[PDB]
Amino acid sequence: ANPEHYIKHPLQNRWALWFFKWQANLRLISKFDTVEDFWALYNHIQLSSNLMPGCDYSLFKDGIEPMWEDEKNKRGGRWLITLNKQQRRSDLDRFWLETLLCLIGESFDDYSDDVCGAVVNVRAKGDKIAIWTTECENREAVTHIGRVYKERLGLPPKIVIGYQSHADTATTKNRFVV
Amino acid sequence: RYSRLQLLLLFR
Ligand SMILES: [Cl-]
Repeated sequence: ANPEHYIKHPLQNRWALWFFKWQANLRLISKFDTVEDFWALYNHIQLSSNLMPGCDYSLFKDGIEPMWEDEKNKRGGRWLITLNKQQRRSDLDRFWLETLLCLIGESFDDYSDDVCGAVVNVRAKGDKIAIWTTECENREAVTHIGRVYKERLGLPPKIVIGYQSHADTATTKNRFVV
Repeated sequence: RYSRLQLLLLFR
């Protein structure tokens, strides 16, 4: 039966979508905490592939700013996916959507609590996507998140991805690899 | 809470 009042399906966490065009240029677009509200937001906004050079989207848990200096990010780091310039057409939007689904779906088992959010950088040199985690020394969590994320994106067996601490990016060698 | 399948199922 189609009810007169449809009840949405609540997500484990509330999420906030951000847009970058330094801390002046950040802008909170929208927040959501149901699956249906996620889809309504995703359906309405521009694809990452259609953004201007130097823009970012970020999706982070409610109350975490998408910046190194936030308390949940300070000690953390990121699993970085680097795309080449040709991959903008074939892979960018596809990888970004799947990243969003890994986040809102809590796809990393017990270690989804370590996940702070994700960022996509739209750049002329080549696009970048990253999952940001809260603590770079949580080796078991960082390792599990990396393996699952890489395999969810369907990245070639040949290529390796790397985890950088935000500390080493701020002063970059890989702290972990999968 | 939700599998990948369930998230997509709820895109209407
Ligand atoms: Cl994919």
